[PDB]
Amino acid sequence: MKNWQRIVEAKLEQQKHKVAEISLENGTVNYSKKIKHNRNLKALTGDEEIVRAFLIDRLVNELDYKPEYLETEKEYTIKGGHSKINPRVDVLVKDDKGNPFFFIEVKAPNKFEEDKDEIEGQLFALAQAEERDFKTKVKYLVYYTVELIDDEIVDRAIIIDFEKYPTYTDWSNGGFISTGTELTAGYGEPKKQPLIKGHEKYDLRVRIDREEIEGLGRNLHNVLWGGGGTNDSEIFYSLVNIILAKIQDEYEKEDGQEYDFQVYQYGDNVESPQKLFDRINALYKRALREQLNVTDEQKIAEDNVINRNKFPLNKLVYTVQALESLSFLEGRNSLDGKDILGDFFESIIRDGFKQTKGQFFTPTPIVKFILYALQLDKLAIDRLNNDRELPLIIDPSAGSGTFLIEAMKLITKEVKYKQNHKVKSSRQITKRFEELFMPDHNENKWAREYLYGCEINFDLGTASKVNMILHGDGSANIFVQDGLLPFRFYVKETSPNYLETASPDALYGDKEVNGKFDVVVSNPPFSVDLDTQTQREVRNAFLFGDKKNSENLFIERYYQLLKEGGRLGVVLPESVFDTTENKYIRLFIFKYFKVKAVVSLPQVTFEPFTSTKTSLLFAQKKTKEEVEQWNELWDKYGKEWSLLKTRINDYFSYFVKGRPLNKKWAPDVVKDIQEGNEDNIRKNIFRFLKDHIKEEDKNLEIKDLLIKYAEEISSISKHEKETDVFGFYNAWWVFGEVAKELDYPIFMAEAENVGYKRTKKGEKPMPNDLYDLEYAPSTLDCEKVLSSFDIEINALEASKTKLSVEKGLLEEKLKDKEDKENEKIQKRLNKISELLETIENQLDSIRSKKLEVEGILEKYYENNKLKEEYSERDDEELINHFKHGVLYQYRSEDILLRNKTVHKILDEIRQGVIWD
Amino acid sequence: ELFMPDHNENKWAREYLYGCEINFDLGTASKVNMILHGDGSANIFVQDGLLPFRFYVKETSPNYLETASPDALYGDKEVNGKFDVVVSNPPFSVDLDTQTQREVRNAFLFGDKKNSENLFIERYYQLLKEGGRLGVVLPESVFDTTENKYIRLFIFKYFKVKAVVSLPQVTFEPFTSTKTSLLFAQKKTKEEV
Amino acid sequence: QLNVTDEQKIAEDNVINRNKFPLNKLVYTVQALESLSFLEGRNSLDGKDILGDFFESIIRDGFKQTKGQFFTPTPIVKFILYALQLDKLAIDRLNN
Amino acid sequence: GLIQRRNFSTFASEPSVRFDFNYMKSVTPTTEEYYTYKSLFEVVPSTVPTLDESEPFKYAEIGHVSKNGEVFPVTLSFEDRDELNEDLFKKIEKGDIFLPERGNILISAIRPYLNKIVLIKEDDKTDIYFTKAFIQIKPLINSRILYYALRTIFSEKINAVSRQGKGYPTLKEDDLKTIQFSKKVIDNLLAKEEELISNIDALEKDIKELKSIQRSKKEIVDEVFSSHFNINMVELMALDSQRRVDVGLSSISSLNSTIRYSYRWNKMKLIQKYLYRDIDCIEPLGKYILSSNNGWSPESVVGGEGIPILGQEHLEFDGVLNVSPTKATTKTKNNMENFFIQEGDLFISRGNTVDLVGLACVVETEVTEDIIYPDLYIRLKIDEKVIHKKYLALLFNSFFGRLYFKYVSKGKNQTMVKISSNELLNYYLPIPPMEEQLEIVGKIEEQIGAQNEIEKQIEEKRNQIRVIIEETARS
DNA sequence: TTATTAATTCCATATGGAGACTTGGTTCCGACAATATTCAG
DNA sequence: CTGAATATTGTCGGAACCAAGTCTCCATATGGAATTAATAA
Ligand SMILES: Nc1ncnc2c1ncn2[C@@H]1O[C@H](CSCC[C@H](N)C(=O)O)[C@@H](O)[C@H]1O
Repeated sequence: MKNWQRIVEAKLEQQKHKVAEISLENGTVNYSKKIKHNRNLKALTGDEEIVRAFLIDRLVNELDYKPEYLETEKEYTIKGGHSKINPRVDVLVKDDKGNPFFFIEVKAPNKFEEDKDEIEGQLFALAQAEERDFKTKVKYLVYYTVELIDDEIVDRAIIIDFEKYPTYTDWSNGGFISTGTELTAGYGEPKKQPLIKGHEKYDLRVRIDREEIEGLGRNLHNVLWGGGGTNDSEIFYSLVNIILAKIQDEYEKEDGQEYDFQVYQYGDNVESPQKLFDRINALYKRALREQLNVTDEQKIAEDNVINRNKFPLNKLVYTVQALESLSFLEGRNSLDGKDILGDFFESIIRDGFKQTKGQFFTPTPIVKFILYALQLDKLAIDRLNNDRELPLIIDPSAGSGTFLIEAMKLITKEVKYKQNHKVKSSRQITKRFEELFMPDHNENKWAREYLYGCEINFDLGTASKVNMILHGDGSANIFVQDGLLPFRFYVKETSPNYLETASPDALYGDKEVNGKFDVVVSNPPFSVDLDTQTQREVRNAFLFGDKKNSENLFIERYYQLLKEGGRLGVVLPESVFDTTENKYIRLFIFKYFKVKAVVSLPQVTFEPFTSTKTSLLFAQKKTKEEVEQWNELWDKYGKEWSLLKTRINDYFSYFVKGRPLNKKWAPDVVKDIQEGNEDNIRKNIFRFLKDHIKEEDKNLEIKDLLIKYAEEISSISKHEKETDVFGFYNAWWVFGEVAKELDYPIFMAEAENVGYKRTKKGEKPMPNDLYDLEYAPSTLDCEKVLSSFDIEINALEASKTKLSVEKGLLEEKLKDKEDKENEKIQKRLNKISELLETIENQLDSIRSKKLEVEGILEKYYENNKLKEEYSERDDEELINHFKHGVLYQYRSEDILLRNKTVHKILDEIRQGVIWD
Repeated sequence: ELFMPDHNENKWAREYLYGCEINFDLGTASKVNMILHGDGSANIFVQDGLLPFRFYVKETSPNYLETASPDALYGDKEVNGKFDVVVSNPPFSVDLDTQTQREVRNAFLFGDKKNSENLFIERYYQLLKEGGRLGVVLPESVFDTTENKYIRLFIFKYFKVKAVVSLPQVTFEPFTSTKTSLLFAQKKTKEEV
Repeated sequence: QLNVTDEQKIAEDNVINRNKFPLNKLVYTVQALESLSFLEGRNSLDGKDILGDFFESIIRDGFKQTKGQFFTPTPIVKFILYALQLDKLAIDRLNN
Repeated sequence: GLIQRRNFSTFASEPSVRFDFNYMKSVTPTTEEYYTYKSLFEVVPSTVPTLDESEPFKYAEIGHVSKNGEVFPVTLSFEDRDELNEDLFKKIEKGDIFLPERGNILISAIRPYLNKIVLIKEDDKTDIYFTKAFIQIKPLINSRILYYALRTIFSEKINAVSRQGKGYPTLKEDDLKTIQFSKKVIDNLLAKEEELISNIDALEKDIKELKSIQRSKKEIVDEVFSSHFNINMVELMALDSQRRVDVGLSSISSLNSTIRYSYRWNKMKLIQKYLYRDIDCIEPLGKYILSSNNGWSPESVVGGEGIPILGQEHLEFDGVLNVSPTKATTKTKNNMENFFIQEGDLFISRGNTVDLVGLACVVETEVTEDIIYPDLYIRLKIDEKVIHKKYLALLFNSFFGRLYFKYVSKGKNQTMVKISSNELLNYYLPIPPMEEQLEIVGKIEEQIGAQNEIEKQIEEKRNQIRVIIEETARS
């Protein structure tokens, strides 16, 4: 029972014209001349008449234009589907005069879902056929429907004239034009389109309900991609630029002022492609000034929305004119529930991006595991419940907004729906809650001030902004410029710019530190090479800028971005963890971060793209009161190391090499050589080799100890090479002492199967070690779901009653025919009976599964909820029923945040490490 | 007029060397190569290779790749019989463009099968002179398999096969490593067909 | 050299897109090819198509799979021309 | 996966302060009085030997060394330096060579888990140079004891210090110098010597004697099939090397039925004409075939929970299905029974290399469980009165079926050349009487059974050779 | 006087894929110590 | 005349890895089935 259906039926039994009160027939009432039927039946015919009767009423009630008698024409021929179809071009309005002159196609709000080739099915394509068979002058074509829009129930129709495009192929090349929006009385309407004036009349058609997303997605892919010579990605980027231009057009325009995202059919002639390109490029070249935050006039003027020779103009016209009739800003309504253009874009991304190897994405399971392992939902709830504020998640590597969109959906689904119980209404907290979450049509409005990102790639930055806007948000916070630049470069032309401030830090190289964000989720590039000039321009803001390991620079940027006490989650490769060369970066991490978790991801996460092993790293940036302690310890155990080095060098020089005694060595060195004092020298030689000595060496002679441990004394007697941060001390000795004094437990785990196995031929489910799904949803409306079962019950019972109807019809025909037709009647009756046993073997199983489902709800779900002993969903019996049967339709694609026991890596991470 | 000025000796290239490419970047790279090797980047058409011959518009006097008339013993379809040394490496099983699919049902004998590597053989037949030479690289599936019988029959009717040599799989080692073979055939005169 | 007669396309076209292609990367690219002699240096590098090999090395095999972007190696091409007796054919056409 | 918990101080174990999971899976507080590298062995720096040119030296990479510590060197000589082995000489000239001093041990640095440790024995002659990818150690203790203690024991502590780093899991001399060998494990082995060397020497010489008579599973089939039919195997391998066939236009449709004129078909014709010059017992196979049912290949996960599925690696030159399933599905097709292997079925491989396509095998193994055969298997229920399926499979695995299917396998991708039912129906193979077919089957069944028994004794000896070491160490 | 096609569905099946995943270990660039250098106080 | 620092001379250390060997699911006809059908006594 659809939304429009109830109101339209109510007006069918409350007609102001009295034409639809008599059911199953209208031959005895006025305005019911439709040449009966030609194939089968003249009775109730579905949704068609349901809205066409109200259309007739509106024609007679308010449109008037004299009553006449509504004398229409006859039915033409269409070869649609099985057998030729003889339609009466839906409903007709007097055909104006004797010949066909006016064509109307009544559709339904739910009928926009199943079929989209009927926009012109009884329109233009067959309009020429009518003009070629009966020699008529059809001019006006209506795609009529009225959904629910207040008392006025305004028609959200697509009304077109038949004077602009001689054929329907050229009309489709004209991108589904519309020369009318609302039906006009007195036989009026403008000849050309009424354009897209954004106040009234056409508006912007902001009610995207369902499945027209899929219709457009199939239409765009089958036309734009096409074939020829291209490489998918640039076509995708061109489409992204077109969408960006449409978004800019919606931003800049005000009341009236039409819209530049049109075709401008002057009179009857279609636009020349050149002028349309100029208009769209002016839209795009001004989008960069306002959205992409670019200031170079030369760059912003020497470019274009499409590359022309790699993007034909006909495709441009088709795209620019088909993409309208739906707002890319507020159009998301999904009938009731919003968030409908996002799924459109990920449908576009999935079908045509061609990930290849250079531009791949972190898989969604990995992103969700990173977000949950940081307890992002808990942090957001605590920040909102105490500071009346939300975290400041950033992504210096960004990409397609993969780490940002997931965080967006996470916060919205965890603070509003799933865990709003944790939020306690305390007036000002409630004020913020309604300020940022409650408006459902703008639910993703909080993240206009919190989400940030930096993508170096121009096309990737634009695509990320488009993804960000389609879900609905201020994508202006994503910078399409580099992520390793001083904070002054990130200039946002509106709102507070948290990524703009900078200040030198005392105990960090006297270099700039933002220190404003809380969570930094990112996947740094595996091997970035930079370049000469770029490297020279950046080796002043980072301690290790001289070293050509620019991949490690991101961790330093992560420290520069995180505030004291922030959380860091990354996908760093194994080279950070194992390779000897990257020793300095580990010391930097240990100095400025409290390492709190590390997960060794398997070698299959990025399997189709790259086989490089990666290990997730989690850390919490240390406060200054602990960095000062680290610095004090690093000197207390540095001076001792230097003194020990001097003493051991003197001992090796004298005892082993036999060098002559020099009084200038040291007052403690030349104080016991004459007196022997082996134990005092023994303590020094043991302490210098803090982890090399063995108990068996406690008895060897002094000369033998320095000889046995030679080739290793020198190794532990070297400074940290080119590094002014660690000082002129062997870090390994000093770090070994500091870690002994400053010791804390650290989580450690590995995963052998993430859950997916992607390949060049798709992907396939695999066992998951990171997390566990929910399957059985937390809250399921028992009345709604049982109503769905009852709907399927009575849908099948309708077929049962129909079959009983033929059984009753044929049970009287046995006596009517003696032998010849009697044999055929008996055979038909026998196969009808066989269908009856088939349908009853369906029905008994249907009833049994209704009973078992009702048992499942009573024994598990209690009342529209889930019992506390099953909330953990650890029972195998509860899970598998949703995995099979019809319950699989509902399910729940949410990660199970179990905190009672441990069964997956994510479970003990949330129950183990404590973030302070 | 052709081989004497040492400075610019590749003058015949503009008027005796043609070529077609569908990717604009590839076309520009090819033209850059031509001007690197002594100019000749005037006949490099950046259009599709299986389009009607009237579409290959060029800004000069000689445009040999424009003449097209129906042929008697070909099903009354366009034949540009002027070229002699037709050589190419067809893309193997590439998807034809939707716009071009309108013009493949006609002007092609076996134009009802979306098979790219076999359509270019027919296009070659539409291009060689009555006596021209054809050296082409084809996948081993053309010379084998049962679904390609018509093409092999088509080749034996109009063409006169002279040689075939099977290249090793080490040819395209880093890229695809597919078994291919070189085919050397000469078109038969109308008095032979 | 490309004989572009239109004065409007030249006024709007560009060597590189300064937004797609960073200008420091252009600096590096120019630096890498400063000393190189593409002209008059092709004689030494006989049988080496620089632009095609660059395409093969840069473009991923994923993009070169949907379209038949597989370039015939130079040794084969020199065999095809010499097997067709293209030299003798050209000589005969010039003579007669 | 594993869930452990370590402290900050444990990061000080190595001067490289690594904190990867694999390294610290082994890191734990120790109570044993561990030995170190100083007491046991000594790393010998590698040097470039001055190779002579007249004498043909022998070189060996990592790939030439086997898992069980055997070397299969390549005999190179500067006198004949062709382009095929030019890469090896390039490595030699660059300086990736060293001559191991006698008694040392050479541990491979790349991928330690393969346990590719080789010992240069103190005895014997013809020393062989090695690639610098190995690591030299000079065992101060008895060399054989350390060798066996490193292969069998300590195979996980060596694997616990390998560094992957965006690529190859490799070792370093420092990694070996960091190892923490135990005392009781090594002192028990060292003290209980003079018999733990004699027993192992006797077992190793027994294994060597067993290997001395080993033959491949293809030569045996070739030998007997060459014994019958009087086939000159030397001449067949010479005619197969010809790369020039000049057929006419008329001889393209002879028995073609689909007009195939590729070079492979025309060389198939020549080879098949040569093979049957003196044999007159040939009839087309298409007469004696009743069905050609294919298999089913659903999406399968390695070691999954569901019905098992065979693979193309389970067909051997013997002619018996290996019945060692690895992949498992959980998908159904409503017709599961028709795609289950049964005893006596004849399966031919469909889709493999040019040399491994067409391998056939009879199940000959009573297994009550159901195992799916993939769509790369063609099952060939045939007339069990003239063919004697085992004979057909072992003929197909022989050179009489390894040359036809090497030149009839259609396919654009030469890596997955495939055979269709038409090739099976149009294959002219020699059919001797039923009594004559049985004689061959008995021969290449008894010989291969003896060979397999040889393959089993060597494995048992190589297992007890480490069981002895384990029981000696832990005692 | 019906029931033979020969088209129009429709199945499980045969065929083939400018393939593609698995396993093991290889080249080569970039440091880099140590050649040398290197001019000078 | 005692340098150490730049010509470089040959050696380690890693790698958005990558050749060698050889084992694979799946889109797509397809035709023999079904179906409608027209033969014609
Ligand atoms: N400063 C920088 N240097 C190099 N790449 C950067 C960069 N800043 C952002 N990036 C981008 O970071 C990306 C790394 S892959 C992006 C992470 C992950 N695939 C995701 O989508 O979330 C590259 O595509 C690159 O364009």
